[PDB]
Amino acid sequence: MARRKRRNFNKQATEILNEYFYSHLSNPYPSEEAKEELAKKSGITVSQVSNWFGNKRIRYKKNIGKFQEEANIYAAKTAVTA
DNA sequence: GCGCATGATTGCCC
DNA sequence: GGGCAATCATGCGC
Repeated sequence: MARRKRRNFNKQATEILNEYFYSHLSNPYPSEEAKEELAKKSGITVSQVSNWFGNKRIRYKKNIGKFQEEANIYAAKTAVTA
């Protein structure tokens, strides 16, 4: 296993969490039902979501314009699965 | 054969 | 307290 790096949020959680993340940027933290739906949808646990999300904003500040266009990309696909 | 891609561990933060 | 914030090992691939 080792210390850490990824392993947790699989490719499923990432696609899911980001899409929703780009909706609460100004609030880089899910909600009770959010961490529930997310964690259910993704395959993680509530607390992990708040963990994942927090990191998304950070990485954002690194390549702003990269996340902007993405934000629109993933945004339009928010009506997918629930 | 070492490193390049990605989040997790850790601490700060005004 | 919650959220934000680098820095690194971990993975997987180059």
